[PDB]
Amino acid sequence: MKRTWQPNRRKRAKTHGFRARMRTPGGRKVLKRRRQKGRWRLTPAVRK
Amino acid sequence: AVKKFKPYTPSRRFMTVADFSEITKTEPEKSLVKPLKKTGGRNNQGRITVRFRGGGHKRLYRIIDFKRWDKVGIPAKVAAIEYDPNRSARIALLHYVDGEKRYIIAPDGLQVGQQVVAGPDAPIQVGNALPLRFIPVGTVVHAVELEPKKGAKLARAAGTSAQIQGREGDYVILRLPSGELRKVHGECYATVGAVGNADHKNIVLGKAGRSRWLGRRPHVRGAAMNPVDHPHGGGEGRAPRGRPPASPWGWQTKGLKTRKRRKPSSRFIIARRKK
RNA sequence: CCGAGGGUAGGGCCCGUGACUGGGGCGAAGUCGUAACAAGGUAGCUGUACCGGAAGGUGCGGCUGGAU
RNA sequence: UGGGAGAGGGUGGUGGAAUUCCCGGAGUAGCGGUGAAAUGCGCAGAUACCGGGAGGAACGCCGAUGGCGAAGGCAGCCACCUGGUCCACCCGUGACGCUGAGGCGCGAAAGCGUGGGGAGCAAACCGGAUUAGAUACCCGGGUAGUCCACGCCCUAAACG
RNA sequence: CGAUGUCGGCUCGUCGCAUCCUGGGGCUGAAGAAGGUCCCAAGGGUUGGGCUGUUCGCCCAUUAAAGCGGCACGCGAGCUG
RNA sequence: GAAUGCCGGCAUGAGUAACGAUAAAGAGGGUGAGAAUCCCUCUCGCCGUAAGCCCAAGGGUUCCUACGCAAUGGUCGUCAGCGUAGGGUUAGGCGGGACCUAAGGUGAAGCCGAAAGGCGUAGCCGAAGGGCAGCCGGUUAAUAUUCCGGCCCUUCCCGCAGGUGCGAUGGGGGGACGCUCUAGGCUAGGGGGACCGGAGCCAUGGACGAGCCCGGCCAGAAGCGCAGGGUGGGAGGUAGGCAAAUCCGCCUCCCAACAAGCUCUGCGUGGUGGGGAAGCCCGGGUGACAACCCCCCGAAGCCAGGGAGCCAAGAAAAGCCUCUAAGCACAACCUGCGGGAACCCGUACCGCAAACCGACACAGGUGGGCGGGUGCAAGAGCACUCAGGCGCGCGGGAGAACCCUCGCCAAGGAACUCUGCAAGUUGGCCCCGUAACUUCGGGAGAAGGGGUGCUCCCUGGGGUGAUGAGCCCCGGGGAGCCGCAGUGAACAGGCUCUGGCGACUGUUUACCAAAAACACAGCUCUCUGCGAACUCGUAAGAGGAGGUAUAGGGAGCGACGCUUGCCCGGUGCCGGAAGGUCAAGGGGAGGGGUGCAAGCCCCGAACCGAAGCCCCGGUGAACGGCGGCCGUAACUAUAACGGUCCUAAGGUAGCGAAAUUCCUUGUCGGGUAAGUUCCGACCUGCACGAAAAGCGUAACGACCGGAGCGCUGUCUCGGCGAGGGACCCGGUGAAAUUGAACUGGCCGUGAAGAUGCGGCCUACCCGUGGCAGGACGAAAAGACCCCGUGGAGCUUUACUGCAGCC
RNA sequence: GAGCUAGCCCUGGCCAGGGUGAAGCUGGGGUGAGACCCAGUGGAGGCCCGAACCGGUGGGGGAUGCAAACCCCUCGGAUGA
Ligand SMILES: NCC[C@H](O)C(=O)N[C@@H]1C[C@H](N)[C@@H](O[C@H]2O[C@H](CN)[C@@H](O)[C@H](O)[C@H]2O)[C@H](O)[C@H]1O[C@H]1O[C@H](CO)[C@@H](O)[C@H](N)[C@H]1O
Ligand SMILES: NCC[C@H](O)C(=O)N[C@@H]1C[C@H](N)[C@@H](O[C@H]2O[C@H](CN)[C@@H](O)[C@H](O)[C@H]2O)[C@H](O)[C@H]1O[C@H]1O[C@H](CO)[C@@H](O)[C@H](N)[C@H]1O
Ligand SMILES: [Mg+2]
Ligand SMILES: [Mg+2]
Ligand SMILES: [Mg+2]
Ligand SMILES: [Mg+2]
Ligand SMILES: [Mg+2]
Ligand SMILES: [Mg+2]
Ligand SMILES: [Mg+2]
Ligand SMILES: [Mg+2]
Ligand SMILES: [Mg+2]
Ligand SMILES: [Mg+2]
Ligand SMILES: [Mg+2]
Ligand SMILES: [Mg+2]
Ligand SMILES: [Mg+2]
Ligand SMILES: [Mg+2]
Ligand SMILES: [Mg+2]
Ligand SMILES: [Mg+2]
Ligand SMILES: [Mg+2]
Ligand SMILES: [Mg+2]
Ligand SMILES: [Mg+2]
Ligand SMILES: [Mg+2]
Ligand SMILES: [Mg+2]
Ligand SMILES: [Mg+2]
Ligand SMILES: [Mg+2]
Ligand SMILES: [Mg+2]
Ligand SMILES: [Mg+2]
Ligand SMILES: [Mg+2]
Ligand SMILES: [Mg+2]
Ligand SMILES: [Mg+2]
Ligand SMILES: [Mg+2]
Ligand SMILES: [Mg+2]
Ligand SMILES: [Mg+2]
Ligand SMILES: [Mg+2]
Ligand SMILES: [Mg+2]
Ligand SMILES: [Mg+2]
Ligand SMILES: [Mg+2]
Ligand SMILES: [Mg+2]
Ligand SMILES: [Mg+2]
Ligand SMILES: [Mg+2]
Ligand SMILES: [Mg+2]
Ligand SMILES: [Mg+2]
Ligand SMILES: [Mg+2]
Ligand SMILES: [Mg+2]
Ligand SMILES: [Mg+2]
Ligand SMILES: [Mg+2]
Ligand SMILES: [Mg+2]
Ligand SMILES: [Mg+2]
Ligand SMILES: [Mg+2]
Ligand SMILES: [Mg+2]
Ligand SMILES: [Mg+2]
Ligand SMILES: [Mg+2]
Ligand SMILES: [Mg+2]
Ligand SMILES: [Mg+2]
Ligand SMILES: [Mg+2]
Ligand SMILES: [Mg+2]
Ligand SMILES: [Mg+2]
Ligand SMILES: [Mg+2]
Ligand SMILES: [Mg+2]
Ligand SMILES: [Mg+2]
Ligand SMILES: [Mg+2]
Ligand SMILES: [Mg+2]
Ligand SMILES: [Mg+2]
Ligand SMILES: [Mg+2]
Ligand SMILES: [Mg+2]
Ligand SMILES: [Mg+2]
Ligand SMILES: [Mg+2]
Ligand SMILES: [Mg+2]
Ligand SMILES: [Mg+2]
Ligand SMILES: [Mg+2]
Ligand SMILES: [Mg+2]
Ligand SMILES: [Mg+2]
Ligand SMILES: [Mg+2]
Ligand SMILES: [Mg+2]
Ligand SMILES: [Mg+2]
Ligand SMILES: [Mg+2]
Ligand SMILES: [Mg+2]
Ligand SMILES: [Mg+2]
Ligand SMILES: [Mg+2]
Ligand SMILES: [Mg+2]
Ligand SMILES: [Mg+2]
Ligand SMILES: [Mg+2]
Ligand SMILES: [Mg+2]
Ligand SMILES: [Mg+2]
Ligand SMILES: [Mg+2]
Ligand SMILES: [Mg+2]
Ligand SMILES: [Mg+2]
Ligand SMILES: [Mg+2]
Ligand SMILES: [Mg+2]
Ligand SMILES: [Mg+2]
Ligand SMILES: [Mg+2]
Ligand SMILES: [Mg+2]
Ligand SMILES: [Mg+2]
Ligand SMILES: [Mg+2]
Ligand SMILES: [Mg+2]
Ligand SMILES: [Mg+2]
Ligand SMILES: [Mg+2]
Ligand SMILES: [Mg+2]
Ligand SMILES: [Mg+2]
Ligand SMILES: [Mg+2]
Ligand SMILES: [Mg+2]
Ligand SMILES: [Mg+2]
Ligand SMILES: [Mg+2]
Ligand SMILES: [Mg+2]
Ligand SMILES: [Mg+2]
Ligand SMILES: [Mg+2]
Ligand SMILES: [Mg+2]
Ligand SMILES: [Mg+2]
Ligand SMILES: [Mg+2]
Ligand SMILES: [Mg+2]
Ligand SMILES: [Mg+2]
Ligand SMILES: [Mg+2]
Ligand SMILES: [Mg+2]
Ligand SMILES: [Mg+2]
Ligand SMILES: [Mg+2]
Ligand SMILES: [Mg+2]
Ligand SMILES: [Mg+2]
Ligand SMILES: [Mg+2]
Ligand SMILES: [Mg+2]
Ligand SMILES: [Mg+2]
Ligand SMILES: [Mg+2]
Ligand SMILES: [Mg+2]
Ligand SMILES: [Mg+2]
Ligand SMILES: [Mg+2]
Ligand SMILES: [Mg+2]
Ligand SMILES: [Mg+2]
Ligand SMILES: [Mg+2]
Ligand SMILES: [Mg+2]
Ligand SMILES: [Mg+2]
Ligand SMILES: [Mg+2]
Ligand SMILES: [Mg+2]
Ligand SMILES: [Mg+2]
Ligand SMILES: [Mg+2]
Ligand SMILES: [Mg+2]
Ligand SMILES: [Mg+2]
Ligand SMILES: [Mg+2]
Ligand SMILES: [Mg+2]
Ligand SMILES: [Mg+2]
Ligand SMILES: [Mg+2]
Ligand SMILES: [Mg+2]
Ligand SMILES: [Mg+2]
Ligand SMILES: [Mg+2]
Ligand SMILES: [Mg+2]
Ligand SMILES: [Mg+2]
Ligand SMILES: [Mg+2]
Ligand SMILES: [Mg+2]
Ligand SMILES: [Mg+2]
Ligand SMILES: [Mg+2]
Ligand SMILES: [Mg+2]
Ligand SMILES: [Mg+2]
Ligand SMILES: [Mg+2]
Ligand SMILES: [Mg+2]
Ligand SMILES: [Mg+2]
Ligand SMILES: [Mg+2]
Ligand SMILES: [Mg+2]
Ligand SMILES: [Mg+2]
Ligand SMILES: [Mg+2]
Ligand SMILES: [Mg+2]
Ligand SMILES: [Mg+2]
Ligand SMILES: [Mg+2]
Ligand SMILES: [Mg+2]
Ligand SMILES: [Mg+2]
Ligand SMILES: [Mg+2]
Ligand SMILES: [Mg+2]
Ligand SMILES: [Mg+2]
Ligand SMILES: [Mg+2]
Ligand SMILES: [Mg+2]
Ligand SMILES: [Mg+2]
Ligand SMILES: [Mg+2]
Ligand SMILES: [Mg+2]
Ligand SMILES: [Mg+2]
Ligand SMILES: [Mg+2]
Ligand SMILES: [Mg+2]
Ligand SMILES: [Mg+2]
Ligand SMILES: [Mg+2]
Ligand SMILES: [Mg+2]
Ligand SMILES: [Mg+2]
Ligand SMILES: [Mg+2]
Ligand SMILES: [Mg+2]
Ligand SMILES: [Mg+2]
Ligand SMILES: [Mg+2]
Ligand SMILES: [Mg+2]
Ligand SMILES: [Mg+2]
Ligand SMILES: [Mg+2]
Ligand SMILES: [Mg+2]
Ligand SMILES: [Mg+2]
Ligand SMILES: [Mg+2]
Ligand SMILES: [Mg+2]
Ligand SMILES: [Mg+2]
Ligand SMILES: [Mg+2]
Ligand SMILES: [Mg+2]
Ligand SMILES: [Mg+2]
Ligand SMILES: [Mg+2]
Ligand SMILES: [Mg+2]
Ligand SMILES: [Mg+2]
Ligand SMILES: [Mg+2]
Ligand SMILES: [Mg+2]
Ligand SMILES: [Mg+2]
Ligand SMILES: [Mg+2]
Ligand SMILES: [Mg+2]
Ligand SMILES: [Mg+2]
Ligand SMILES: [Mg+2]
Ligand SMILES: [Mg+2]
Ligand SMILES: [Mg+2]
Ligand SMILES: [Mg+2]
Ligand SMILES: [Mg+2]
Ligand SMILES: [Mg+2]
Ligand SMILES: [Mg+2]
Ligand SMILES: [Mg+2]
Ligand SMILES: [Mg+2]
Ligand SMILES: [Mg+2]
Ligand SMILES: [Mg+2]
Ligand SMILES: [Mg+2]
Ligand SMILES: [Mg+2]
Ligand SMILES: [Mg+2]
Ligand SMILES: [Mg+2]
Ligand SMILES: [Mg+2]
Ligand SMILES: [Mg+2]
Ligand SMILES: [Mg+2]
Ligand SMILES: [Mg+2]
Ligand SMILES: [Mg+2]
Ligand SMILES: [Mg+2]
Ligand SMILES: [Mg+2]
Ligand SMILES: [Mg+2]
Ligand SMILES: [Mg+2]
Ligand SMILES: [Mg+2]
Ligand SMILES: [Mg+2]
Ligand SMILES: [Mg+2]
Ligand SMILES: [Mg+2]
Ligand SMILES: [Mg+2]
Ligand SMILES: [Mg+2]
Ligand SMILES: [Mg+2]
Ligand SMILES: [Mg+2]
Ligand SMILES: [Mg+2]
Ligand SMILES: [Mg+2]
Ligand SMILES: [Mg+2]
Ligand SMILES: [Mg+2]
Ligand SMILES: [Mg+2]
Ligand SMILES: [Mg+2]
Ligand SMILES: [Mg+2]
Ligand SMILES: [Mg+2]
Ligand SMILES: [Mg+2]
């Protein structure tokens, strides 16, 4: 049957992308907490 | 003159469609329509603020003229009578001798090809539009402005009609379609005659589907819900209301008046509505 | 081939019978009231509607086959 | 052909009296009701009186032992549409008449369907009296209905 | 109670005997035939249907008889539900 | 040494289950250390509205080639979507951008909010919608509408020629629209040919034939031809289209109207360029100068913005056209022609799947297009089959019980069982015929029955064409033939009677419930006069609604028919300017502290004083409620009748042992041999009852009852057979579980159910296939029960707050 | 966090074939004119049968599965809410 991951490059970018994060105040805290941990990627990789 | 169907399907037994006997033109005036932004009941938050709405036919809102004092003295011809899906009345297409074209809401009896006009010195004829103070006492009228220059607010549904009871200074006394007795200002315009398509109410939607086409989604009884959803929710098996019948948000719904008490319009209402 | 009739399937009319049920007729001296005949003690009758244990009552109309 | 009477029918419109309700005023201790009362209404200002407003229904006098219609039935007033009918003249057609099983149409009241309307009245129903009882007669309320449009119903002491 | 799956049916049985039948008996208000009652006896046998979830029970038609109980109201790492 | 401890390592179960659709395999020849598994050939089977082909998304080098086989591959491996290395993706016209707007998003103005932020007109963003210029063939191991070849087209820049009041982000037109049905003419596609072209073939009894077998095309500018679409022309006025306007709109007037004309598309033709089979020979080469024609079928595609009908009434904006305005008319724009110019991104491959989503090379999930042939009435159904693609990545044997799937069965035919659960029966088409009842549509495919193939003959109407032939499509009549059987295979209803609930088609607990539940048209009640009520929001602001009482909210009931009774005392709601109570505030009699005192400070009664509550009315399709005991008739029995107590009022109509009846399998009747179910009745209704609606109702139902027929392996009662497993051999190799084990029966005993204690009995050591009585077998720190001053959802006249409202 | 699921919004796409045959229109009858009837044409519908597609009724299998909801037989809807 249909499973829950239906991948989609546009969604994956307008939802979790960098610019989406920088618009919210909550989102900037995401990037801040992820830089602090030193995440290699602050954001899902999606080819576009 | 509402139209029946033979019972060749279960739904066709009771269904009745309009007769459309008074419609001349069958497509809108491309200069006077705009896109109707269907909302489905959601507000600017995206939140349903009006339940059970959505999914009806697409519609083109024909721009209707409710400030007929716009064109005082310029007669117009009644060129057509057309179907507006956005209201219960029919609408009439006016070709003004100005060359201007406008939609108004079609009064009863209005004859395609007749001419109409608006102003203080207008003839007291079906379709004309005068300030209230100049219409004879005892005249049936419609499209009544509530305040002057603010636009026609009262009596606009099929068959509605305010009757003029009398004058009292700057204010005439109207008997609204609800039976309320109100003072409206005499400078408020109004179109003499009653709104047409009175046979509107005698329509039998026939089946569930027809209600959907009107954008009306199914309506589930509070009695069918759970206590989390409704005052009437829950109960093992069936259940009377078990408390004074109430809305989904708590307030009682049998008799409980809701008009704001201190409303300033109170000063201008003579009789609360009848029946 | 047709063919008496046999069989299969489904119908129409009539007769008899049926738990129960509806009123009807009849049967010296059971119970409740008193509707009608006198203006019968609210003039009567009537079609209809609704009501009542029962006769009846009341509404709307109609007749005199109503007295004085 | 020329004349006449008429609440004959259908539509549109409209006038006044009365009742009810509503607003204003003036005013006070009862009003109403009956055989007698009670229910009811009224100092939260009723009834009685005056001005104003809304609405429905039915049309006083004329009115008659009257007129019209096939019957049921038809009554303020105005206009339109329209049926029948009678008199005059003796002009026209020349038996073209009478009745009428079926058919069809009309058909008081009540009653029914869909809208409207709703003042007075009033089945049902409530209450007050009477009474052995009183599912009545009497009194106070009162919902259909009574009115309008459309469509049914087709009954009658539809009787001379 | 860090789990002993709970009615009934089916399948498979196995035991007890306070014996339903069949075998052996005594008494009888046992003429015969057919019964009653008690004793011995568990080897074998102990039907098929209607009804109800039913166990049980009533009923149909038979029968030599249509016995009663135990085995976690025998049996769900056998089935059913 | 224990924590169902934590991390790790290694055991047990065990060479055990399994190795992922039962579409299927066999042999020969190659390569190689090694082959059932890789390569080639022949035979066999499978798919073929796909299991073939082309897009999209997503995947991201998986593509091609060479060398490799440690691991990945459920076995093997020489193979591979694996390892290493090299190659491979070419565009002005395909897609996206430098174009347009949609919802939505964002947001100069503006509004709002403690902060963060929320709104918001324009504007901007936003596509799989609008707009826009490329077709056919060849080429590479691998890209191609991209390279190449042929034939075409678009835009920008500059120049020449001709024409014209040129000029826009502003005005106007247009773009531009739904659903159903559908005409004419085409094309895609297809069938046939005794016509054209072709390597060949004569088999095994016949055939040298009008024999068999293969093929008989594709694109294409101008012009032209057929079919369509769109479109009036002139003049005068003009106050409207937020300036102007010659445009548009409105008015008048003349001419023209199924036409014609101009314009635009489609199809055909068309210079020209391509393609071109079977067969044989080693992807190629030949065939070949290949031929390339005739007839029929024919779209859902095209002409298209076609036509008709309907109600629920069917995007926007740009490109485009037209109008003018500043400006400018040395300009500028239109047309034709010429030269030049024309950027960024994608392009490999997978793409119903071994490459995407499912931890897997996972029987699951995934949108668009093409999807050939014959037959069956049709068809995308079904059976076979083309092109093409596959045999599912463990095999070989054996022919046990048992399990799955499947086939058949004597006589019986539901006797099975909770239940005909399951499986039979029926089955397409044509024809005949078809009941109660009904809302007159239905019920209805009721029921039940006949027919169905092949051959010969005779004949009727249609399409094409031409009116005929040929092709093709519907039929009619007559005579025959064969078998057990003619929808001979495959796909394709068992039917009927009678109740309960629900009107109906619909909706639902994704993953134990599809229902009688929710929804539903329809009925009633109630709120709402519009800055509406109501909803979300602190607000602004939205929805309501660009709606206006024939409208919108809330509530109940739930098509329809006939109906819906009595009670307002209590609760809710509605009404009530009086009375009673009532907080802050007003008032300040009257006291108090302090000071020499003026004063400063504190307490304070009467009285005025809102909502709410009290109080007076109203109100049931508001919440709700609708009695008890005793007596009475000339047989009995039973009470139409009465007496009394109480209530706000004492359940009306209809219904009733019911989806409700405890006693109860009530009693009686029907059905049956037999009926705790069922149907029809009665009525002392434990404990029906009228919009939490009452009683009915044709039709409808994968709902729940009962019955009859048909037919059966459900059953008496089982037997035989097929395949996939189970079994044996080779390859690979799990799991939960496990204190350790050298782990028998009985009778006892024991914490009361002992392999482990006592006594006795029995017992040589170890396996394999089997069965499930025990190991209080596994699994899950019982989900029932209690307990915890443990938690949570829900309720209310429990408490106490708060939003909101007054 | 609505790439699953629920609802709404905007923009597109899909539904083989067969069956029944409403209104209307025409013609005919009918009448004073009507209603009306008959025939033909027409092609309506939360109409019928059935693929795609959307479902998930019953039963069997599966239960350390092919699969953390699958497979087979059967079955509901399939121009509509
Ligand atoms: N004043 C009080 C009346 C009294 O009670 C009385 O007369 N009561 C009447 C008593 C008579 N015995 C009955 O008559 C019948 O019953 C008898 C049995 N006993 C029969 O034998 C007799 O052979 C028969 O005939 C009769 O039925 C009674 O009359 C009543 O019932 C009759 C039937 O409806 C009516 O007609 C009378 N109007 C009504 O009064
Ligand atoms: N009613 C009249 C009696 C008459 O004698 C008759 O034959 N009566 C009955 C006639 C019915 N039509 C039949 O009913 C059944 O069979 C029909 C086929 N024939 C089915 O269509 C029907 O759907 C089914 O329902 C039924 O079979 C007949 O029953 C007869 O046959 C039965 C078994 O043989 C017996 O048990 C009956 N007692 C006996 O009446
Ligand atoms: Mg699913
Ligand atoms: Mg996951
Ligand atoms: Mg998806
Ligand atoms: Mg922001
Ligand atoms: Mg992130
Ligand atoms: Mg119709
Ligand atoms: Mg109309
Ligand atoms: Mg019309
Ligand atoms: Mg426009
Ligand atoms: Mg918004
Ligand atoms: Mg003023
Ligand atoms: Mg509604
Ligand atoms: Mg509703
Ligand atoms: Mg509802
Ligand atoms: Mg519930
Ligand atoms: Mg919630
Ligand atoms: Mg609640
Ligand atoms: Mg409740
Ligand atoms: Mg409930
Ligand atoms: Mg209950
Ligand atoms: Mg208000
Ligand atoms: Mg004979
Ligand atoms: Mg015979
Ligand atoms: Mg028979
Ligand atoms: Mg006697
Ligand atoms: Mg009397
Ligand atoms: Mg008397
Ligand atoms: Mg009397
Ligand atoms: Mg008398
Ligand atoms: Mg009488
Ligand atoms: Mg009585
Ligand atoms: Mg009584
Ligand atoms: Mg009595
Ligand atoms: Mg009487
Ligand atoms: Mg009485
Ligand atoms: Mg009475
Ligand atoms: Mg009278
Ligand atoms: Mg005259
Ligand atoms: Mg005259
Ligand atoms: Mg006073
Ligand atoms: Mg009026
Ligand atoms: Mg007279
Ligand atoms: Mg004279
Ligand atoms: Mg004379
Ligand atoms: Mg004379
Ligand atoms: Mg003469
Ligand atoms: Mg003569
Ligand atoms: Mg003469
Ligand atoms: Mg009458
Ligand atoms: Mg009447
Ligand atoms: Mg009645
Ligand atoms: Mg009405
Ligand atoms: Mg009394
Ligand atoms: Mg007394
Ligand atoms: Mg009494
Ligand atoms: Mg008296
Ligand atoms: Mg009535
Ligand atoms: Mg009379
Ligand atoms: Mg008379
Ligand atoms: Mg326990
Ligand atoms: Mg049994
Ligand atoms: Mg058995
Ligand atoms: Mg034994
Ligand atoms: Mg004993
Ligand atoms: Mg004994
Ligand atoms: Mg003796
Ligand atoms: Mg003897
Ligand atoms: Mg003894
Ligand atoms: Mg023994
Ligand atoms: Mg016993
Ligand atoms: Mg029992
Ligand atoms: Mg018994
Ligand atoms: Mg014996
Ligand atoms: Mg026990
Ligand atoms: Mg037990
Ligand atoms: Mg079990
Ligand atoms: Mg059990
Ligand atoms: Mg079960
Ligand atoms: Mg079960
Ligand atoms: Mg159960
Ligand atoms: Mg320790
Ligand atoms: Mg563990
Ligand atoms: Mg082994
Ligand atoms: Mg083992
Ligand atoms: Mg496999
Ligand atoms: Mg496996
Ligand atoms: Mg296999
Ligand atoms: Mg296979
Ligand atoms: Mg070698
Ligand atoms: Mg293999
Ligand atoms: Mg997708
Ligand atoms: Mg991947
Ligand atoms: Mg490639
Ligand atoms: Mg390897
Ligand atoms: Mg290897
Ligand atoms: Mg190796
Ligand atoms: Mg390997
Ligand atoms: Mg540039
Ligand atoms: Mg844009
Ligand atoms: Mg914003
Ligand atoms: Mg685009
Ligand atoms: Mg392009
Ligand atoms: Mg190479
Ligand atoms: Mg090229
Ligand atoms: Mg110009
Ligand atoms: Mg439009
Ligand atoms: Mg439509
Ligand atoms: Mg072509
Ligand atoms: Mg063909
Ligand atoms: Mg030969
Ligand atoms: Mg030859
Ligand atoms: Mg203007
Ligand atoms: Mg302008
Ligand atoms: Mg302006
Ligand atoms: Mg202007
Ligand atoms: Mg101007
Ligand atoms: Mg002309
Ligand atoms: Mg032309
Ligand atoms: Mg072409
Ligand atoms: Mg050559
Ligand atoms: Mg050559
Ligand atoms: Mg040659
Ligand atoms: Mg299509
Ligand atoms: Mg077409
Ligand atoms: Mg157009
Ligand atoms: Mg200028
Ligand atoms: Mg200038
Ligand atoms: Mg110049
Ligand atoms: Mg030009
Ligand atoms: Mg050039
Ligand atoms: Mg650039
Ligand atoms: Mg880029
Ligand atoms: Mg490529
Ligand atoms: Mg591919
Ligand atoms: Mg593929
Ligand atoms: Mg696909
Ligand atoms: Mg693949
Ligand atoms: Mg995956
Ligand atoms: Mg994978
Ligand atoms: Mg595989
Ligand atoms: Mg797969
Ligand atoms: Mg799906
Ligand atoms: Mg195709
Ligand atoms: Mg064919
Ligand atoms: Mg197709
Ligand atoms: Mg091939
Ligand atoms: Mg392949
Ligand atoms: Mg296999
Ligand atoms: Mg086994
Ligand atoms: Mg058999
Ligand atoms: Mg049989
Ligand atoms: Mg049973
Ligand atoms: Mg059954
Ligand atoms: Mg079955
Ligand atoms: Mg059968
Ligand atoms: Mg019919
Ligand atoms: Mg029929
Ligand atoms: Mg039926
Ligand atoms: Mg049949
Ligand atoms: Mg039937
Ligand atoms: Mg046959
Ligand atoms: Mg054949
Ligand atoms: Mg043959
Ligand atoms: Mg022809
Ligand atoms: Mg023969
Ligand atoms: Mg067949
Ligand atoms: Mg079928
Ligand atoms: Mg039957
Ligand atoms: Mg029952
Ligand atoms: Mg239903
Ligand atoms: Mg239906
Ligand atoms: Mg579920
Ligand atoms: Mg779920
Ligand atoms: Mg269902
Ligand atoms: Mg209803
Ligand atoms: Mg709120
Ligand atoms: Mg606001
Ligand atoms: Mg709006
Ligand atoms: Mg309900
Ligand atoms: Mg009925
Ligand atoms: Mg009473
Ligand atoms: Mg009350
Ligand atoms: Mg009260
Ligand atoms: Mg206080
Ligand atoms: Mg106070
Ligand atoms: Mg107060
Ligand atoms: Mg109620
Ligand atoms: Mg009631
Ligand atoms: Mg007695
Ligand atoms: Mg006596
Ligand atoms: Mg009382
Ligand atoms: Mg009761
Ligand atoms: Mg009652
Ligand atoms: Mg009973
Ligand atoms: Mg009960
Ligand atoms: Mg019984
Ligand atoms: Mg019983
Ligand atoms: Mg039962
Ligand atoms: Mg009782
Ligand atoms: Mg009884
Ligand atoms: Mg009761
Ligand atoms: Mg109720
Ligand atoms: Mg009926
Ligand atoms: Mg029913
Ligand atoms: Mg259904
Ligand atoms: Mg169902
Ligand atoms: Mg068997
Ligand atoms: Mg057995
Ligand atoms: Mg086998
Ligand atoms: Mg073996
Ligand atoms: Mg083995
Ligand atoms: Mg041992
Ligand atoms: Mg012991
Ligand atoms: Mg022991
Ligand atoms: Mg043991
Ligand atoms: Mg073994
Ligand atoms: Mg065991
Ligand atoms: Mg354990
Ligand atoms: Mg255990
Ligand atoms: Mg525990
Ligand atoms: Mg419990
Ligand atoms: Mg405590
Ligand atoms: Mg405690
Ligand atoms: Mg606690
Ligand atoms: Mg979604
Ligand atoms: Mg997605
Ligand atoms: Mg669409
Ligand atoms: Mg398709
Ligand atoms: Mg079709
Ligand atoms: Mg047919
Ligand atoms: Mg036809
Ligand atoms: Mg159709
Ligand atoms: Mg349908
Ligand atoms: Mg299919
Ligand atoms: Mg299933
Ligand atoms: Mg599914
Ligand atoms: Mg289910
Ligand atoms: Mg199973
Ligand atoms: Mg279907
Ligand atoms: Mg729809």
